Amino acid sequence: LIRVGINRGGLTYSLLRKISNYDLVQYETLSRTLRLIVSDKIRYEDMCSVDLAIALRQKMWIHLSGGRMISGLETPDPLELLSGVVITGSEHCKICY
Amino acid sequence: IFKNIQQLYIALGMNINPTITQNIKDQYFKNSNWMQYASLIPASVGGFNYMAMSRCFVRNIGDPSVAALADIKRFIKANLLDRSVLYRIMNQEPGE
Amino acid sequence: DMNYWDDTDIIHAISICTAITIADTMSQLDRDNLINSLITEFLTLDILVFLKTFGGLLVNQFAYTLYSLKIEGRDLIWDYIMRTLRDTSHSILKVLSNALSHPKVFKRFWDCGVLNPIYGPNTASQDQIKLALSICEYALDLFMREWLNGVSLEIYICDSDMEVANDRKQAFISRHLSFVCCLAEIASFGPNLLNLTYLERLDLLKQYLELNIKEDPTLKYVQISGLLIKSFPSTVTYVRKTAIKYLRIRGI
Amino acid sequence: GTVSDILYPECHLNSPIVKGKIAQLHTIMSLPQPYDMDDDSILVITRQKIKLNKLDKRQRSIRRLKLILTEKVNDLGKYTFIRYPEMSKEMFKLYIPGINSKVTELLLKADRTYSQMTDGLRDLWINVLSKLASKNDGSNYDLNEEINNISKVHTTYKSDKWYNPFKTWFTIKYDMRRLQKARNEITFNVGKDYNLLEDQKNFLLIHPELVLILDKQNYNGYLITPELVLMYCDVVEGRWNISACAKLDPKLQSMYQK
Ligand SMILES: [Zn+2]
Repeated sequence: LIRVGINRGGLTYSLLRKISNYDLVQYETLSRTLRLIVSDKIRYEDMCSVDLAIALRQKMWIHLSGGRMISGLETPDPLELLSGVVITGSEHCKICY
Repeated sequence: IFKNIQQLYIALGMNINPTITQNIKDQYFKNSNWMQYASLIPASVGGFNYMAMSRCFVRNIGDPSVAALADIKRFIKANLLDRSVLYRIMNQEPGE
Repeated sequence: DMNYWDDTDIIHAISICTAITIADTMSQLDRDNLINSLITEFLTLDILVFLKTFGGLLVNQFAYTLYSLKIEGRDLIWDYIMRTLRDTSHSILKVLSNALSHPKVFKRFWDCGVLNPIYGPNTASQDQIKLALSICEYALDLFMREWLNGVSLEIYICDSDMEVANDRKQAFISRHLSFVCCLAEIASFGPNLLNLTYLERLDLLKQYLELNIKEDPTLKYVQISGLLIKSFPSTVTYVRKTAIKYLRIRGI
Repeated sequence: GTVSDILYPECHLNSPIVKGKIAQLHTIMSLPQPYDMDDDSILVITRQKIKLNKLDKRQRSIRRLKLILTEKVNDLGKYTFIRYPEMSKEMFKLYIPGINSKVTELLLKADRTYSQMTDGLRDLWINVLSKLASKNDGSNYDLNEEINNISKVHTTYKSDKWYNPFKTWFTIKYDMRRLQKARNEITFNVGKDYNLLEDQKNFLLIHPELVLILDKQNYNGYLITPELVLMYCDVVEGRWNISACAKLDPKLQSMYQK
């Protein structure tokens, strides 16, 4: 990028500042998130991850979506959906029963 | 997880990037459990953890957010994270 | 007087006085309270301390506006300051542009690296406002980095009258406290400072900072007591002239 | 030289290793020449450029380190320099305890932080395994060697044969990369561009163009290019990772010793 910009021009300090501050901005954003003050009115840990994703996307995209519905994205993850039973010892499947 | 923790410490204390100031460094080094949270929260919702637990079994996991929130729930059940971490993640500020 | 001074101290004094002169903070302090030949010091000052002091003065000038319009964080402060400086032209920009027009000053800032050859085709008398703006862009970031790395900032409060110097010092303390409140991202809940005097502003801001320190011992580990103030009975311009005359006497 | 804040030095080896560059480093600053080359044209060119005072800026910066070398090390003529391939046995295990006192504390902090979560990790994996394959009759998942080994990952990594060479090489690479990046970025005062570290047993000189290592117990010298620094560093890091991870996994414990 620097070589081609030297060859052609168009680069400026205020453009590469964004690249040079990237990691620091990431750390600052995480630190801003980590010291937030929250209440326990909503028990998010008792919800399904699909519902959590839907609620999070509704919250973070509010300045564009408003109250409208975003569809076609959420799918279940394998480790939460599945329940494996190893049948042995002449006993019926507990989930099937 | 161990290598992620080591790399976070290296990037925050022994790297040639001059933009990393001192307030960020000691804020992460002195606030309790902050390095653990940074290394353990999934990257899709803010953290630096890039390995989903279901990735150890399948290559395609679907969309990253659902896997990240399922992993956060599993962490809460295993006492690796507190519920307040989930609440903060749910109530973080949006971008533009 | 300055007989005990060494070369490094007099050079630092020259650079600090040049920074104080370029950005007319002294008249700003006076309104809070209700020289064409500039080449030789620019050829005989220290670039690093001058840029750091200039960034400090620039961010101190806009501190009250940054407090009134609730802006938090280094990135947003830099963005707003540069946007205001680019849109509404100042007189300090004109002074800096006139100073940088000289070929030797341009060569110095070119060899130091602030005037990057890549970022645009610029020579002596080619452009002035763009060069001043680039200098300001680098100075702001440099000062922010130094302040966050726990480096003290030192300025000179010079006036013939003692009480006037003390009042100027108090106004500067008030602006610096407001800037520290903005940089700590705790300025959203601050008390309103509209249509109010500087003494009560300082008292209220100090009380608010003390309360926040009481909440958490470190306010996100942001430095506070980095100000180092030296006061002289003579004026700033006289101090700069006196320092440069001793520098001439010692034969550089 | 270009100046920008986005230009970083290389962190890993991406180019080949050329004998000509090392031989030229030997012949620029006047030292005995250990290499014999199939085509020594670069040596002839460098010697003629030396004779006619036609060295480049970087070449002159490399050349003027000989003055520092003669000033510091008094008995310089009785050291023997060793070629690249022959010195790999000593470079692969290089320990300088004096210089690696900065990475040690960071890694200790990392070990402490990891150690404060092994119980949670064990419980997490136990829950996942019990939910994914539940057997009605016993099959207690706790007494699994793979799960039990979670609580000793940091201990196995730390108590490893390749830990100290890795620390030393990482420190060396960090210093050299810091100098190389210091070339590109904005600077206000010009000073020494090298880094000298003196020990009772080792002598280490780091320059953006070279690394010189002298051991005085047996009077041997090693002059290496920045490419060799990255090569040695990531080779030793790979050996460290392989050894630790093979030690942890029960299926590879034989491959550890092998
Ligand atoms: Zn069944």
